[PDB]
Amino acid sequence: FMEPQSAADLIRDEHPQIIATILVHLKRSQAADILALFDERLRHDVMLRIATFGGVQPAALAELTEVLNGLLDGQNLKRSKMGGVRTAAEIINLMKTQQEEAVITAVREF
Amino acid sequence: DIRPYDPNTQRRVVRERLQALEIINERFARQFRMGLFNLLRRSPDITVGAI
Repeated sequence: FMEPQSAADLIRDEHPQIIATILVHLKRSQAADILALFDERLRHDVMLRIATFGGVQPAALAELTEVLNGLLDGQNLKRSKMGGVRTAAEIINLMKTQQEEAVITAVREF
Repeated sequence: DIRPYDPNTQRRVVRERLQALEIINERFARQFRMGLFNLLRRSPDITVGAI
């Protein structure tokens, strides 16, 4: 239930086998989003480890879950859909003809 | 060796190494790294400069 980059950086500071186990236990779409943000070496190592995953002990699973719970932060109401790009376009449409000329200029510039 | 005195001049005082202060700085760096990661939701990198 978290943002891909935050979870990626969170599990990045872990052993690659632990990363692979978590990604297997995570959602497929979320794991794919997380793996796309990893470096090539770490991504290759994780893909190799997932291809040879043999199961984890229940005690190790419980300890991993407890550690992940401890590492949690104030994730309540994580992220927020307010606006962007589309709102910028709406604001540009509400700005003068000369102002939208300046807009074409700066946007091409960036 | 003999030099003229200037009231607007001052010298240094050798070296005053504080290993305990450096250890405290490293511990504070660890704690602050944890706190900043908790706050900004991103992993920071804190390097302790020379005292």
